[PDB]
Amino acid sequence: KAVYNARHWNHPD
Amino acid sequence: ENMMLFEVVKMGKSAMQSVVDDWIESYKHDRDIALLDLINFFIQCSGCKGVVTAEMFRHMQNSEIIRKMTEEFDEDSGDYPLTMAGPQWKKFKSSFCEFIGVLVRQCQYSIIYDEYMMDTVISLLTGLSDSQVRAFRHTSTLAAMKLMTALVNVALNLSINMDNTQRQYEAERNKMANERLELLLQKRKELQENQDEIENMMNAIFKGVFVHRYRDAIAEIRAICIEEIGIWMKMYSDAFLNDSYLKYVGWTMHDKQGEVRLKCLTALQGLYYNKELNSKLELFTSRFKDRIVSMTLDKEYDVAVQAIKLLTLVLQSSEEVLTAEDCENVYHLVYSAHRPVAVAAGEFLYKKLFSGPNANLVKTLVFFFLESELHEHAAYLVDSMWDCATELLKDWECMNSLLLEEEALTDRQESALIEIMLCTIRQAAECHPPVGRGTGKRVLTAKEKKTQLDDRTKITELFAVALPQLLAKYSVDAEKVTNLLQLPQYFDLEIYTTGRLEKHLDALLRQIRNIVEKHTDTDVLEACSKTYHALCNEEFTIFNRVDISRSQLIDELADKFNRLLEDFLQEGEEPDEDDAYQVLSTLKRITAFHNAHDLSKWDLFACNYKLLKTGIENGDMPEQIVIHALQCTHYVILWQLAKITESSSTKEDLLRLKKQMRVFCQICQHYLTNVNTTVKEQAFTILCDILMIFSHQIMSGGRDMLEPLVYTPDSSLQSELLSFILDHVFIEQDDEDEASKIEALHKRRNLLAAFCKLIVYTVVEMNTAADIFKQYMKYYNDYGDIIKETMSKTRQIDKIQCAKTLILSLQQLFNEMIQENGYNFDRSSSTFSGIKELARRFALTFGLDQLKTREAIAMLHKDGIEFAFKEPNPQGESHPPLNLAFLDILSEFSSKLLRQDKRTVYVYLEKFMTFQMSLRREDVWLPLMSYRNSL
Amino acid sequence: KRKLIVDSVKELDSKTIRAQLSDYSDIVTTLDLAPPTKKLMMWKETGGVEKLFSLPAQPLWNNRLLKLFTRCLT
Repeated sequence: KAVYNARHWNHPD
Repeated sequence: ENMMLFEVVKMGKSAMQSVVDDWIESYKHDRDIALLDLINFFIQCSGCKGVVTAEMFRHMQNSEIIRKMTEEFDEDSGDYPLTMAGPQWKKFKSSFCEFIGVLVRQCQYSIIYDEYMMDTVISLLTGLSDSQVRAFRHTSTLAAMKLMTALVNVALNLSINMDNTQRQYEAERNKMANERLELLLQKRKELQENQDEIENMMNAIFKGVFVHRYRDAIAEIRAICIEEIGIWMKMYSDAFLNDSYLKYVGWTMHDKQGEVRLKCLTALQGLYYNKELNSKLELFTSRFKDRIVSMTLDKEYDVAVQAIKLLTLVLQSSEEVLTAEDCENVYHLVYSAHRPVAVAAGEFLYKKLFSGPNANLVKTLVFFFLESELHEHAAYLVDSMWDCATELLKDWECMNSLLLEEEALTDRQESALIEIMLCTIRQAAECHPPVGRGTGKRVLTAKEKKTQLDDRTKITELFAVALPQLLAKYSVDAEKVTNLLQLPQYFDLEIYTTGRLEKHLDALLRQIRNIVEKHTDTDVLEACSKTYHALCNEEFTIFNRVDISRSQLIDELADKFNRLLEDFLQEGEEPDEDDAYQVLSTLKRITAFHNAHDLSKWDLFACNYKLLKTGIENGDMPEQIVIHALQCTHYVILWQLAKITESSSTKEDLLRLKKQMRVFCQICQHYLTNVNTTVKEQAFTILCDILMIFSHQIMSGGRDMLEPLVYTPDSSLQSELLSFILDHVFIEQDDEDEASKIEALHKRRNLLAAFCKLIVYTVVEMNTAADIFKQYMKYYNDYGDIIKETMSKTRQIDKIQCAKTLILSLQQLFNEMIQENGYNFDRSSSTFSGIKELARRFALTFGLDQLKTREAIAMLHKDGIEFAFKEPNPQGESHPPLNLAFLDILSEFSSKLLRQDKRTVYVYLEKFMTFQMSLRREDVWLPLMSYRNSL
Repeated sequence: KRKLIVDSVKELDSKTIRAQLSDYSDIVTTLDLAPPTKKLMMWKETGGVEKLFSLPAQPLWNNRLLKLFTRCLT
């Protein structure tokens, strides 16, 4: 499947 | 120092062939001395500060020499020359390899066969390659693999010389000089002897080193081995491009380290770029095609780039190996976030499907976009192809002709083509990729800037002429106009006059007026308003025509608004829903424009205030009308504030503005408690904006005239804003769907940011931030970045009150715990554990690098102590104080106190601690004892 | 002891290589899509901490107004 990481703010740790 | 050859090859700055020739000269005289110096060269190349002596060379075995060099390595660290960073060591690696290769190739017609040099070197390198010392193994493996590729070059030279000798032998036989034929056969025999010796040496290195070191525990060594086997298959295909040498790459492209999968793919590329069409290669590819296609999604993006490029080379080779499913898997990657992958997939797609004239190419791109159920817009598809199909993408004349002129085109396809064309125009005018694809920011090349200007003028011309036609044709479709109206925002406006194009400007304004008075979709009106803003630039000669059309449209809209409200708000007439829809469409058209335009000359505050106060007093007012009236009054107030700057504004004007804002704030406060969610949200956002604009900072930058306009929120208003945050921003979790949840989360994140802006700019009491800080770990993946920026700015502002608010947050969590569980709660639970973990993360936000921290942390303890001993036990001194457990949290901060401050905190703790407590060391009293031990 | 690096295990055995051939599921992943819709792209642009804390909660399409808000930062 494909996914968009909508939370580009929880990216860090 | 015996570091001669090593030092030369390191920093010699000398052509390796000269040094190799000097060594061969040293050899010709005293072979043993030269070989010993070569050994020591390899040993020193591994960072070994040891030295092999002549006596060793004479009387020692490889194992013993390796053990003694290991013992005498005399290392300062784990580093060795091949793991050192910097250029002065990458050059060392290059020189090392070059030297090995040049040595071999220069000895290839004589010395290589003396049965002395090569056996010695190969034995040493094999030994060092089977050592547990990583420096030795790494170095010796690199050396042996470079040596092997040199041997391969030698064997290829030998094969060529043998073919030529056989040609001469055949020729001389055809002549029949029998003597010369016998001599040619003797030379054939000697050459076969040489071939056999070279094969022996190659087999030796392959069996003793490669088959072991390609599977070395160290991934770097596996990578060395795979790179070099790829080189061998590339340079002597006739000998090394068979399964017996390809199975290794087949197995290793499943390695768990991307460093190695990358080398596998690059070796296979090097075999496919030859375009010599090998059949062994075709069957290997048939066997590992699934694996490669899967590697298009490798966890390392580099590897996926290279896998895509290898599939492109496979297409070039033969378009029969890949199945439809494979190619579609590769196509789907043009919508990937990482650009390198996206452009690799774009090249794949262009070569597979895209190979005037550029007409059906556009139709195929639109069909592809629509077949791709992965992106609703086209920015990223466009950006993926920008490199390989720039011509097709900038052929806007073909696109416009397809849209206008006349199976034909569908409505879906027309919308998709409008979208693709808008994306291409945007990435041509703007010379950067869409967000997430942009590799930082850079200065455009001269060529890039000239192309920017050329494309900008082409666009300006063509679409200054065509956009009225497109608008007219698709005036009734909302998506199409919303997109098309974004085109003028990239024009060079001067061309409207220097190009004698004012007629089309008028046509465009008329089409816009028709779209506005005909539509209600908010996006359509947004595009209309922002485009009108774009065209009304005061530094262009077309300003007055557009200003006239704008003033006429505003005249019409305001007239209709006043006339509609003259009947909508009549105390008698009970408005229907359709009268409300009419009023709402007019209000929407007015608000969209009042945002981006100064309509202060129409004094729309009256109508909007009347609407809002009717909503308040009656409690029945459609949501959309309410929110748009709120927005429009916001814009009126902001625009009046904009016109106050010049001292040419009257005193009564400033008083008018102040009173308007003061009553608008009360109105928004009233709506903040409304039953409708979106109404509360709109009121909250407009309130936060008003409070920031009118904070004391309104007069910061020499804006002293603005002292009377400052507005500070009530305590009631502060608590109401915080309560809205708590009720709307901090909600339950789980452990529509994707779209609804992400929409909601972005809305709520903007709310939280709106309130934290007031906090970090001291528009509200810092203490409120406690209620927010306490929610940092529980809502980390959603709001943690915003909360952390708040903590950082509050610290930089007033670290002391920041620490006080932090301890207030922990105190709120503690009181909440005791409320839900009880004063006899378990300290081993998950709740108390989480609170002390939050306290640990809070403690790590300190540090004595800034001296003030001391006092800060000290306060955090003082207050802390004062809270733990605040409420006593109903039984009395013989039972723990109620909030005593809090001390076990405070200990998480003792790791930040200084030796001097620990004693002062202890004295302040003695102010609250008694002897009877100091002695108590049973279970329930353990938090106090722990907090004491920490100090 | 010595700061010298000495590997105890030098090779991966044959069985682990057969295992690597049998299962690469852990070195592949899902397609990390780029913003699928226009709205989500705008939000990626304007949805960070810096932008959020440097922009008004109610967007202002005219710099003449946005400056009224940005004035009050530091």
